[PDB]
Amino acid sequence: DIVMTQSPASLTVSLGQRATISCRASKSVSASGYNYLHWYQQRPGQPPKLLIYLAFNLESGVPARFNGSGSGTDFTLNIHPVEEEDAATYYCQHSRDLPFTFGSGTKLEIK
Amino acid sequence: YVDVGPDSVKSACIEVDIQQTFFDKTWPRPIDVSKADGIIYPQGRTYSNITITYQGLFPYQGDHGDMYVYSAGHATGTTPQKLFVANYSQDVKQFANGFVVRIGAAANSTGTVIISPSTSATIRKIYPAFMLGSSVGNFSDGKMGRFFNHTLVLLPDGCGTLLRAFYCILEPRSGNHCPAGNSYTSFATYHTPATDCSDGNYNRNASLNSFKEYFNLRNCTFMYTYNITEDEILEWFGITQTAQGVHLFSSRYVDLYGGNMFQFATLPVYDTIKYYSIIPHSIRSIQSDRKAWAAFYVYKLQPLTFLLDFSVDGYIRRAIDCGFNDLSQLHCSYES
Amino acid sequence: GGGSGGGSEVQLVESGAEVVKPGASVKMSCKASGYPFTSYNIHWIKQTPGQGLEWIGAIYPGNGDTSYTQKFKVKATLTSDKSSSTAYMQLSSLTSEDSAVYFCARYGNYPSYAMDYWGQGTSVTVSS
Ligand SMILES: *[C@@H]1O[C@H](CO)[C@@H](O[C@@H]2O[C@H](CO)[C@@H](O[C@@H]3O[C@H](CO[C@H]4O[C@H](CO)[C@@H](O)[C@H](O[C@H]5O[C@H](CO)[C@@H](O)[C@H](O)[C@@H]5O)[C@@H]4O)[C@@H](O)[C@H](O[C@H]4O[C@H](CO)[C@@H](O)[C@H](O[C@H]5O[C@H](CO)[C@@H](O)[C@H](O)[C@@H]5O)[C@@H]4O)[C@@H]3O)[C@H](O)[C@H]2NC(C)=O)[C@H](O)[C@H]1NC(C)=O
Ligand SMILES: *[C@@H]1O[C@H](CO)[C@@H](O[C@@H]2O[C@H](CO)[C@@H](O[C@@H]3O[C@H](CO)[C@@H](O)[C@H](O[C@H]4O[C@H](CO)[C@@H](O)[C@H](O)[C@@H]4O)[C@@H]3O)[C@H](O)[C@H]2NC(C)=O)[C@H](O)[C@H]1NC(C)=O
Ligand SMILES: *[C@@H]1O[C@H](CO)[C@@H](O[C@@H]2O[C@H](CO)[C@@H](O[C@@H]3O[C@H](CO)[C@@H](O)[C@H](O)[C@@H]3O)[C@H](O)[C@H]2NC(C)=O)[C@H](O)[C@H]1NC(C)=O
Ligand SMILES: *[C@@H]1O[C@H](CO)[C@@H](O[C@@H]2O[C@H](CO)[C@@H](O)[C@H](O)[C@H]2NC(C)=O)[C@H](O)[C@H]1NC(C)=O
Ligand SMILES: *[C@@H]1O[C@H](CO)[C@@H](O[C@@H]2O[C@H](CO)[C@@H](O)[C@H](O)[C@H]2NC(C)=O)[C@H](O)[C@H]1NC(C)=O
Ligand SMILES: *[C@@H]1O[C@H](CO)[C@@H](O)[C@H](O)[C@H]1NC(C)=O
Ligand SMILES: *[C@@H]1O[C@H](CO)[C@@H](O)[C@H](O)[C@H]1NC(C)=O
Ligand SMILES: *[C@@H]1O[C@H](CO)[C@@H](O)[C@H](O)[C@H]1NC(C)=O
Repeated sequence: DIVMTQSPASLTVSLGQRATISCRASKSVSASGYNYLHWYQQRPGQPPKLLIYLAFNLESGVPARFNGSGSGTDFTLNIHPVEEEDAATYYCQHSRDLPFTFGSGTKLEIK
Repeated sequence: YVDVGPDSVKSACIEVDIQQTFFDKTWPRPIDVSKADGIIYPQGRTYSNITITYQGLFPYQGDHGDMYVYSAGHATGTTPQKLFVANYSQDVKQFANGFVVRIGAAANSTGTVIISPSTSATIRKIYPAFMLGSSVGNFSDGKMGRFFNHTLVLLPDGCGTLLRAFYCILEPRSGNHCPAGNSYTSFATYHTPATDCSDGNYNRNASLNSFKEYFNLRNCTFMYTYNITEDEILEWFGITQTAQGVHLFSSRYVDLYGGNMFQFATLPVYDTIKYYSIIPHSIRSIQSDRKAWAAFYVYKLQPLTFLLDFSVDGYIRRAIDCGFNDLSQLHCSYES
Repeated sequence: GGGSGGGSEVQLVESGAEVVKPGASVKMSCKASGYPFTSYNIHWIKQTPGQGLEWIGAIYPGNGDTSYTQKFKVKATLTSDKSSSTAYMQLSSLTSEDSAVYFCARYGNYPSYAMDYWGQGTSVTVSS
């Protein structure tokens, strides 16, 4: 029963700087050569969008300034350099085994 | 890699009851080469109304083989309960040169429903399921029978109307009774005839879905199906491997009524298959509607010299295992 | 924040919003389109302001199988209809603690194994 922890809760960043969000799982989410960790971006009043799947793969239409990385229990999403359109809330979820769980979420604001 | 459909949403696996004693039965059906039992028709040539000496891969004369049998599962009234299987998953055998399989042998006769030894019923044909690979080891709690890296699975589905062959990594799941969870005894496949085999709508995915409850399928390189015509005729299945891939043989598509095996597929499997096990199946019947399912027999192939007797239409209907006894060797030497 | 334009092939369209009394039940739908309905599991997610996303459970439309997280084994009941390509979640014994936006999403199978597509959410409010 894996539990996700996200850090920080919120963070404000200047245009062109870097944002780093961390996710830690209570138990490894690694099997078969994959890391079953995904990142969703959610803007207000809209549902979540998939950004990154299986730890580091960008979904189509997602610019390369998003970099996902990590393995086992510790993962980070980096946004560099941040644009005004990146103000959202970011959530991590694992799919290693049922039941699936998400993180608390990290709210990113821009100046 | 290939898309093989949805993962299971089930949080646990159906509980599986292993009782080898209910499956320890001596129903002998040994190889009889004078009826061309288990003969793979020689590849690359054709023959007719003639007798040749040939060196190929054959089961030997009088081999009893290994017998396997699938059973209905536990039921109470009209409620299917635990599955009922033999101790096959832990019994990992050596692939060597391959094997041939006598399928549906005892059909139409009457026999036991296994799970209730006193109850008897008309025996129906059932197709065997296999797991083949290059690396075996333990499950987390010590039990043998776990296949590592890519594994070849041969899994009949659609209430015996289809054969699915796929080659993927098998990721064990973690729920209660699953191979990576608590109270693991054995993995199994199953289907439920009340919901899965109503006429006109055979569920072509019912056995796969049950497999998908014990293992997640990952990094799958192919998944083929092979339609099978529904009847109750004795048939033979064979499997071998060369540098060109794994070869599947059946009597069913060319010589349905004689049993000569012909190649019907070459699977792109290039790692050497060193091990195999039989995947236990259990049928989720209700108590009143249990059936008897014909045991199948698996015989190993070895390099042997045989006399092959080709009929006029080109089929092999009699043979001689030269190394069987002194009399058979006399027949062999008398053709040289 | 209404970032639309045109439409995509795959869509999950959840039913409208709800206001109900404590003790009631509510049954919301998720209508899928653009893909083979029975080869993709539908997952349900609860989103309330001070907990983020909470996974409820999921259903396999091919044989009606379901899974729930412990906190919801009883509150929620998941069902599907093949003919209409619809998934349903029914919530019973409603308290104020259930006021939330609820989402259905599709699990993409290979590759990704992620929630590739989400419905737009159903707002459920439980007024005392
Ligand atoms: C019951 O079990 C069977 C297993 O036998 C499961 O079968 C799965 O089912 C999936 C159905 O959803 C299917 O996934 C789709 O496959 C197509 C590709 O076409 C395939 O056609 C054959 C099946 O009839 C395959 O066998 C073909 O295989 C290839 O590889 C095999 C190796 O085995 C060879 O046999 C063969 O020679 C060939 O080399 C062939 O692959 C995909 O197009 C489809 O992809 C979709 O994914 C996303 C949709 O959610 C989407 O992002 C994709 O991009 C599309 O975007 C638009 C939609 O948004 C499209 O309109 C665009 O055109 C763009 O392509 C795309 O939509 C998807 O992966 C599996 O292929 C199939 N597998 C097999 C082996 O049959 C059933 O699911 C099970 N049923 C239940 C119920 O459980
Ligand atoms: C299915 O078939 C398999 C393989 O044929 C069969 O495997 C057997 O499992 C038993 C245990 O379930 C093994 O028993 C061991 O025997 C040795 C010899 O004495 C012992 O050293 C082992 O006992 C240790 O562990 C115990 C606690 O777990 C201690 O209490 C004990 O004192 C020992 O420290 C253990 O008893 C047996 O070796 C294998 N056999 C083979 C050939 O591998 C399996 O049991 C079958 N399953 C079913 C359900 O029929
Ligand atoms: C179980 O019983 C069934 C039913 O009687 C047996 O199937 C029958 O098998 C025979 C020969 O194996 C088939 O005869 C064939 O007829 C064809 C077509 O008309 C003919 O061209 C052939 O020369 C051949 O003799 C018959 O079709 C078949 N019956 C059915 C309904 O398919 C089956 O063999 C029995 N199985 C066992 C293990 O005893
Ligand atoms: C299963 O398939 C994927 C290939 O798509 C493998 O993932 C790759 O792993 C290597 C190193 O392990 C990385 O360098 C690649 O970037 C990965 N590619 C991805 C994730 O798309 C994975 O290793 C395979 N697993 C096994 C056991 O073979
Ligand atoms: C394999 O078997 C089934 C026949 O039972 C075939 O699938 C059916 O195809 C017909 C039309 O050809 C449809 O009316 C049925 O609804 C299909 N059944 C399904 C989809 O479950 C299938 O065509 C056969 N395939 C081959 C290659 O022989
Ligand atoms: C088969 O062979 C035998 C002897 O080898 C011969 O008498 C017979 O005519 C042959 N039949 C055919 C159809 O060639
Ligand atoms: C093999 O058995 C031992 C005995 O407990 C176990 O520690 C080990 O993990 C097993 N193998 C695997 C791959 O789990
Ligand atoms: C397959 O796994 C086994 C044991 O896990 C190992 O011996 C082997 O190195 C693996 N395959 C390859 C190609 O390395």
